[PDB]
Amino acid sequence: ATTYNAVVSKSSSDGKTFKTIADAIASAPAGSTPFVILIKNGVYNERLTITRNNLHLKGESRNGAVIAAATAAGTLKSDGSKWGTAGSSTITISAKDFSAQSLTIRNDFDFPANQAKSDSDSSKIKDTQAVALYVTKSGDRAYFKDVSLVGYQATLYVSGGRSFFSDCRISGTVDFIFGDGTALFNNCDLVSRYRADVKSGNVSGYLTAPSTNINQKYGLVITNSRVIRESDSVPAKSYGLGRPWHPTTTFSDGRYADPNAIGQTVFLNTSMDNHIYGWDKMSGKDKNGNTIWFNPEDSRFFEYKSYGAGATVSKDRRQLTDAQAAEYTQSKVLGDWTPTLP
Ligand SMILES: COC(=O)[C@H]1O[C@H](O[C@@H]2[C@H](O)[C@@H](O)[C@@H](O[C@@H]3[C@H](O)[C@@H](O)[C@@H](O[C@@H]4[C@H](O)[C@@H](O)[C@@H](O[C@@H]5[C@H](O)[C@@H](O)[C@@H](O[C@@H]6[C@H](O)[C@@H](O)[C@@H](O)O[C@@H]6C(=O)OC)O[C@@H]5C(=O)O)O[C@@H]4C(=O)O)O[C@@H]3C(=O)O)O[C@@H]2C(=O)OC)[C@H](O)[C@@H](O)[C@H]1O
Repeated sequence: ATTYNAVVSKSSSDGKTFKTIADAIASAPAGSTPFVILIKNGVYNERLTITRNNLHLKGESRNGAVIAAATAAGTLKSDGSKWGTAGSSTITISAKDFSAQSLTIRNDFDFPANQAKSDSDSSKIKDTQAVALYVTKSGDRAYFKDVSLVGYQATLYVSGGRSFFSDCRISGTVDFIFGDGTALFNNCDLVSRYRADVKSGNVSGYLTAPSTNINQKYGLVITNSRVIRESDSVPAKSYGLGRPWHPTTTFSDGRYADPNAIGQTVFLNTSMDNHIYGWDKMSGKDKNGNTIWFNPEDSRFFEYKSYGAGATVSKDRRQLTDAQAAEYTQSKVLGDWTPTLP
């Protein structure tokens, strides 16, 4: 038995429906009782920020129910300032017990068109991160089932508490799943995209850029999933599994790369095509303003029973034992939270 508190549709022939998702969300009474919104097929050009606990979105179909907006970090606001990476997100989750089911969320920033622009073109953006979905420090217990997340650089920003992604598609290029959250992915397709702007022999992207605090047990955990190339034009050995993001952070002694953001990405029972070469390093700025490199061997980067052509086993690709693998069950990663849909 499932009932909807509000319905969103493109048609006036439907009847008692909201025209925009933002209006339906805003109509929810203040509080924390479950509020469930059905979103009928259509492309909704909207940016959403969710601040109400226990809010749930259900699309008519993943293929047909789309929430989309185009915003890069370097896109300018009215006051002439940049949106920034966090500010670029199509959907921002800043509440507890959110779920989305059977819908697509896109950042439509046209990265390839941007890169094709002439270097002297003043409209050419340098800050090319364009987030589709952002779970903030305030977000905990966010559940995404049968969802597709679309972007290029920085598609999915997972911060804060626990998020669970199931039966999902996530596409991107550079650092397309990133942040310090506990994010568990199960039965997802992680799609590495073609880079027209990258020379043969150079890196096209990185699936993950975790910034997990060293004291946090779990970061990005990918299980029973598929790491796939968007097309046959995506070269062999063009994508890294992850690189360590140490975010620029304000400390008492200045603003610099966080030394304690020692990210975790663990792949378990996941297929990988041969676009995967292994792990990689990442640079930041230190407390003195010098370039500092953070290395994968110093980070929490592990695999367990990877398969497919990209699943090579070497000293540069650390493997979990059976006993270690048992620490990455849904129960252990998510703790007392069982993700449920209304
Ligand atoms: C806690 O106190 C309050 O309550 C506070 O709330 C308000 O403020 C908000 C927010 O709550 C607060 O945390 C904050 O702060 C800073 C920024 O303003 C904010 O945008 C955000 O920054 C992130 C990120 O944390 C930061 O490290 C930086 O990251 C860049 C880059 O954007 C990012 O994509 C990545 O890039 C890598 C790589 O470095 C790069 O070379 C290339 O290769 O791309 C890579 C990539 O794609 O990876 C994904 O890392 C970069 C880096 O490490 O430098 O910028 C990010 C961003 O722009 O979003 O958090 C910042 C911080 O705290 O350090 O302020 C916010 C705000 O003011 O709103 C706009 C209230 O305003 C305030 O009054 C108070 O109440």
